[PDB]
Amino acid sequence: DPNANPNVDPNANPNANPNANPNANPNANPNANPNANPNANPNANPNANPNANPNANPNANPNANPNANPNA
Amino acid sequence: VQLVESGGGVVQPGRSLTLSCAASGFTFSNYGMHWVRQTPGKGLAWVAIIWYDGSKTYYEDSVKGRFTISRDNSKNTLYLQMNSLRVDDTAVYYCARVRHSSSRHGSAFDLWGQGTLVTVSS
Amino acid sequence: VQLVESGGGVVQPGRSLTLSCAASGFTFSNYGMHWVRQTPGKGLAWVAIIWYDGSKTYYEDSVKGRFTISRDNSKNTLYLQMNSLRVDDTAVYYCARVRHSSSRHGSAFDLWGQGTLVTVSS
Amino acid sequence: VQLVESGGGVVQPGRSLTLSCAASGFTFSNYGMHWVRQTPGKGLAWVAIIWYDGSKTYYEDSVKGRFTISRDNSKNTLYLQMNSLRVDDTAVYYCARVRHSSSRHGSAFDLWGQGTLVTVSS
Amino acid sequence: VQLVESGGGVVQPGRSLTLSCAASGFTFSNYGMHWVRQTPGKGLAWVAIIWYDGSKTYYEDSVKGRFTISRDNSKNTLYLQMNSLRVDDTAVYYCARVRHSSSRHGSAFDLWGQGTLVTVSS
Amino acid sequence: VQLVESGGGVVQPGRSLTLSCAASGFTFSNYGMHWVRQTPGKGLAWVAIIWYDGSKTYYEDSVKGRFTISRDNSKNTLYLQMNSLRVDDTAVYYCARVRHSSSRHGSAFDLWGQGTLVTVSS
Amino acid sequence: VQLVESGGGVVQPGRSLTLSCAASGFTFSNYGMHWVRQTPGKGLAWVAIIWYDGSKTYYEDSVKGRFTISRDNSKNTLYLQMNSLRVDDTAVYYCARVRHSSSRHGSAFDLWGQGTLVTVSS
Amino acid sequence: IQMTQSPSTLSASVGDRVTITCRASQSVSTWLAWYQQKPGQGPKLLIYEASSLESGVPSRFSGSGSGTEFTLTISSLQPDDFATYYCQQYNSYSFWTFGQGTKVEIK
Amino acid sequence: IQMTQSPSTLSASVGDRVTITCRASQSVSTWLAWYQQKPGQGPKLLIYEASSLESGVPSRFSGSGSGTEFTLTISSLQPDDFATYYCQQYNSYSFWTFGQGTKVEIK
Amino acid sequence: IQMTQSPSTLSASVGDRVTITCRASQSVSTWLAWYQQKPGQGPKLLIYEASSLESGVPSRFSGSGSGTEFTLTISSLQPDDFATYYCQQYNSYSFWTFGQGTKVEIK
Amino acid sequence: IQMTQSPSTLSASVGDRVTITCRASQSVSTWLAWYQQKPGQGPKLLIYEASSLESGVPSRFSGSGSGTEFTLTISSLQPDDFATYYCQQYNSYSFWTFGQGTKVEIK
Amino acid sequence: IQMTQSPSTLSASVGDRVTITCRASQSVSTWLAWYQQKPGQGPKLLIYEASSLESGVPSRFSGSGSGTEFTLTISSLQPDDFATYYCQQYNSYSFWTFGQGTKVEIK
Amino acid sequence: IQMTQSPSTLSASVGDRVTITCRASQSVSTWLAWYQQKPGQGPKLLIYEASSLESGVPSRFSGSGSGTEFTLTISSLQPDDFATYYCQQYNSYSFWTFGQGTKVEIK
Amino acid sequence: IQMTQSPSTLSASVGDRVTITCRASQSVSTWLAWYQQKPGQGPKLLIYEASSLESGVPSRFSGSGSGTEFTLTISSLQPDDFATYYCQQYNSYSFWTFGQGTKVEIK
Repeated sequence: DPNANPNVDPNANPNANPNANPNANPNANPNANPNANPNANPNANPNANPNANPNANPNANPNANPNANPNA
Repeated sequence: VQLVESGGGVVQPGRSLTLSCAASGFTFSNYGMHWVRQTPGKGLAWVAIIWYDGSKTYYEDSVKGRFTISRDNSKNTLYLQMNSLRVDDTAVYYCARVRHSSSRHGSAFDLWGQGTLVTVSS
Repeated sequence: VQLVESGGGVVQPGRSLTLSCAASGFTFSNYGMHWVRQTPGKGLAWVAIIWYDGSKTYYEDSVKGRFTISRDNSKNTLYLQMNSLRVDDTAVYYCARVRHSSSRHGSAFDLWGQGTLVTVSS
Repeated sequence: VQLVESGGGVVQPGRSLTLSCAASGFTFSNYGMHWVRQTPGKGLAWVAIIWYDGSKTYYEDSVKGRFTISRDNSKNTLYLQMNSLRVDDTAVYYCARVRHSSSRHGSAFDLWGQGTLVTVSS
Repeated sequence: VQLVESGGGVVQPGRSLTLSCAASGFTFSNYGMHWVRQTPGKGLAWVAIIWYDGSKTYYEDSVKGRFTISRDNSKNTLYLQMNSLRVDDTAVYYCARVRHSSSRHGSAFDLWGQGTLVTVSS
Repeated sequence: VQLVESGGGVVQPGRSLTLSCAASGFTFSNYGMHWVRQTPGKGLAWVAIIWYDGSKTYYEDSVKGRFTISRDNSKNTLYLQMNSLRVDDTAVYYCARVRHSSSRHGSAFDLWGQGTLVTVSS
Repeated sequence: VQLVESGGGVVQPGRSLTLSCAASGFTFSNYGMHWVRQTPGKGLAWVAIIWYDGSKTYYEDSVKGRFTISRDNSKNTLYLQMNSLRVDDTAVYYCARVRHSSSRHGSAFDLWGQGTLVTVSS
Repeated sequence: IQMTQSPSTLSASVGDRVTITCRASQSVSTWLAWYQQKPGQGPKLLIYEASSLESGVPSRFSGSGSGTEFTLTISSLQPDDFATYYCQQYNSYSFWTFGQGTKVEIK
Repeated sequence: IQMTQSPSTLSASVGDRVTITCRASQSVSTWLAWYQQKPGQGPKLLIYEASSLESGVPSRFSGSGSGTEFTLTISSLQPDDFATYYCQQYNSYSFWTFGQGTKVEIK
Repeated sequence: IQMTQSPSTLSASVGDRVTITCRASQSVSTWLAWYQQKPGQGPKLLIYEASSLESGVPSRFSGSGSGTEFTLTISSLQPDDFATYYCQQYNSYSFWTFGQGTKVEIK
Repeated sequence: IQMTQSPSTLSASVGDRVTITCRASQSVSTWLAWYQQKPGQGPKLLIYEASSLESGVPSRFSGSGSGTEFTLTISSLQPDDFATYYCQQYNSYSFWTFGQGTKVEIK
Repeated sequence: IQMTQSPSTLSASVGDRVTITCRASQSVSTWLAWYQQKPGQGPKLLIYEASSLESGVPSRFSGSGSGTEFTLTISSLQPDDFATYYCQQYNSYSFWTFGQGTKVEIK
Repeated sequence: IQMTQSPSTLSASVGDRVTITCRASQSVSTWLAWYQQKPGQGPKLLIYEASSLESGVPSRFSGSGSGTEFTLTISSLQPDDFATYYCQQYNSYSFWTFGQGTKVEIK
Repeated sequence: IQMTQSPSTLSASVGDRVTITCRASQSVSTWLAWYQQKPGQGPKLLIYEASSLESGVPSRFSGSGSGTEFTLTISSLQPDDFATYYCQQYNSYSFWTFGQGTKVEIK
């Protein structure tokens, strides 16, 4: 039937269509998403981070520390 | 499952007025909705339809290019932004929810709102 | 409401030429389209029809197997690619839009483009 | 790969029971999963669905509002909180995984769990 | 491990009151701490946070600019100093220790003090 | 809570000019800030973004490789080092602060500076 | 911008080989990268993808469980650790950078390396 | 697709039998709906597809028909059935239209 | 859709040809799947889309049909093929529903 | 994403009603913000996410819309509110872009 | 993010089964914790990440759920489990908020 | 999705017009890319989304088509444009597959 | 983080190529180190940060990986390199945990 | 931490504007310094902490930057400012390193 209304059938089902592919969509956008929240993340780990550099900090203030114990 | 609208009032002809529709009690982001008038002295009349995503919209032949319909799925709202009103738009605007149907043809309007009166006069 | 064709020119017989057709001023994703040729000395002649999605296509018996019609709803364009052009295909190609009809039988062609001249000669 | 449930037992009518479903051997955060009942004397019956993210759920018409399906991608588990249990709900519950499909239409349930028995009686 | 508060009492509105929170039995200089209110007739409410060093600090939006939280890692002690106390701010104040989490996203409040009562009245 | 820039002036094309932006009244190290132009005869145009740490920077496609935005949380100061200036870049440059959002999708620019005028001419 | 691999050579069947892919001239931690073979006498074939974090990964159906791809954003490298090589795996392996797209459907591979020849024979 | 509902006014007593006729200018197959709108409120669905009933409505309401002739039957009129009833069609390629509506009045 | 499978129970021997017929009350296109459930276990997918074979299934199992008539054919019955077979559908706008299930027993 | 606003210049009087239309060349979902830049000053945020009001903004301002059509409505124009209004979009994977700006002038 | 718990009061006897449900107005993923505040004392953590058990808490307590629906289940109520149970959420960019809490009383 | 290109090898002279046809087994919408691999080098993007040009590519190259028919047209073949062109598809739920590729040889 | 290695025992001869696989129960980014403990002595660092080489270690040893999959590859096994190799992780907020050790044996 | 300075030689005249760029192979936060060594003398500090000015230096010298990109800006070149400028970094756990040094000559 070449002659059949090729328009959209406006009276269609506009609902949610429960049978849609619920999988992961492996072809997506794997990039940086530049419009992402550029803020401080208040819920970050406020603890001590035990696995931190326990070394000597070779670049530290080698000066005289003028505010030191001036007593015996 | 409650549907309430807002944004009514009385405005002079030629002005722009925006209606709203609040949805609660059901997953609003799963249903395509309608806007329907009820002009006293006449029956109901369809106005616009939104296709569950904002992808497709359709309007009555007498409001094309003046009435725009859009929905916010995050806030569970509908908006029928009306531009360049006439006296013929004096009516009560309802929201309508299209019932779930196991076909490709849609269903009747199952849940109706209460309606906001929009009057255009000089 | 504007529908513009492009991509015309002059090619040798046996070559391949593709055409373009841009739609503007109306939602292109909601209309099926036709391509109609105009050979000087003859009347309008149908070529191909696209079913609003690319899902269904139909061709004239004279160009079956050599003509491809396809649409890109994201850019509001039509593509009629001509392969193995012959001298008899020298005509002006128009885009036609099927008007909305409240039935299942379709309707006439509402909007026509200005057309582009495609000639084949040695 | 494997898919094993737990949390079954016998509870009195009206009590609340939580089921679990641990998935191993595959990337669990990639598949939308289902819960399926098996009442003896009747074929399998579908119960709920989880949309690979927890964003979308759809329930059987007889368990809407009494069953809550939710998933945790970090610990590779599923949960189906069952509230207001009745004597009818005595059936074996299965987990199902939706097969990868190269379309927009989903696929069948390929990987099924061994099932847990839930009994409601007085 | 023991965590006890102190410094509460009764003050007139508009005055300033300071609370102290002595931590004992654990390495205090390793934990980020909080302050939590418990108004009778309401649930627990979060007030402030201190980031294990004094480096970072966040407050509830209703106490910004009136409450100051600071810690003294050498004495194992917290301090929430109240300025311009109002009638609203009458509640019981608890210190909360953030649980160790093997990730970057913090954890819940495990070790809670016995709390102190702060009364603002005329 | 104020945000003021400096460093503007008149420089010849090809010369390098550096801008600064001092933030006061709020914790500057918690916010990712933007630089925005306002060319007379045009609307506002985005320039660069700094990601609250200096870890990530994105630029408008017309300034890549000539503009370097860097921040200093210790002194509460932004920098936009502009290299190889051309006559196009004559515009007023604004600082912008990104609003806190309870999500991962960012937010609009609430705090805007007063603008420093940069003129590039011979 | 530049994208150069290494780690090629000749190994016997059953042995393991690890390839590397150093990225220079662009920010590597923002792009999801691919690995593509090219067997002589056949066309290109996709192998694996890495999701800009290492969080998500996908492989060709014939290399699942034998090829493991992982990236090191701190040094701008890729690593396709090939285990249990076969005579089939004789090919040239390219890196690919996924072009930025203002959508959620990804884009094509815009930056390709020069490839390393991997030969498996005895 | 223009719809007409007859009779415009149907006066009946409690416990009587109510029949409402809806006619279409063009065939609407079995796609049709019946509504009820009490004054000052919003209409409520009663019948969809011209034969099936909405969940939650009493089994008192009934209707059937196909093509261009439709009927809505109330077995026994109840004190809360006095309202205006509207006829709606949604054909395949046709838009949604409503009739003028008939009102039920106490006899 | 209501899926009814016939015959309810069919007897067969080793190497005999077995055909199971599944019918749907509404058209389901080619969206249909078959399952095998040995007693005391969880059912295993055999055929998806009513024609394709799931990876790992033996070539004995086959299926064909479209619309409302579907069949499963086992060319040569085996001692491990004696189990209950189910017919599932997943239409475009309809939820998943399962059939009654036919049991293949030893003659 | 090309962003345009209409009308470019909107004459209005004190106490009148004002609506400004912002159109996006692509779908920006609900990510859109409205600004206000009096001459010689820096723009001040008024509406974020196309509906919510920034703290300190008077209740007169309101906005609505989604997809590609957004409007900003001033219920009662004050002598304060005569300034240039800008429309910004920040989509998911798109960068920040601004409209041309409509100028509200005294009538 | 507003967290509400139902039921607010839950009568139960010794050896019974108790479920307390916490609902979040916005998705809080798996970030949720349950507390127990006997009167006159300070609340003690019971469950973190909505599933795990804090060290020293008896195995009776358990929790499940994700997204916006959560549930704390006690397999066997003990004489010293009669106290107010609270709900907390600590999302990515959301601050810490507590529910109103439910009180368990003797029956 | 299996992608095939025709003709496998075509000879063209300098300044001639060249068309290469890529055919998809199933509809790939408009997601498609054309590459170019000179011998011994790495393939370079030419056209993405089946119509748009990659930045830096001369306006000489052009591509058109949607559904299952795609073509790449070189308006005026240059001495530099003699290489093998590959066709790639990346549908939404499909993986990336490349055509065999056509070699453009000097006449 | 529970750290596992594979294979538990590896037989190889002089001049062969040896790969030892270390797999993490949780993501450890690139923080990982490989040791070598000859019997009766103390383990010696070979690779730190899972890719770099400790000073003085012969260039034979190399490693790669990130996340949860790590490998140690020896291009030429010498008579020196017959000893047990351990995998250590030191994540950001995690403590130090070691693998069970794979012993390279003469063949 | 490899430090590089560009451009190596910068010809300029009296009263011109000179900018010297210093780039660090890794992030050195704001710890950076600039020196000036006239031929035959010992270098003297100009800028410390990458922004501050040493006591007694003319106000012409200025610098800015943080992370990996640092620049030194001379507002008005003077006849005693033609000397070699060096870039030094002293990060937290990194040692002191110097750049190659740029020489500003007379145009």
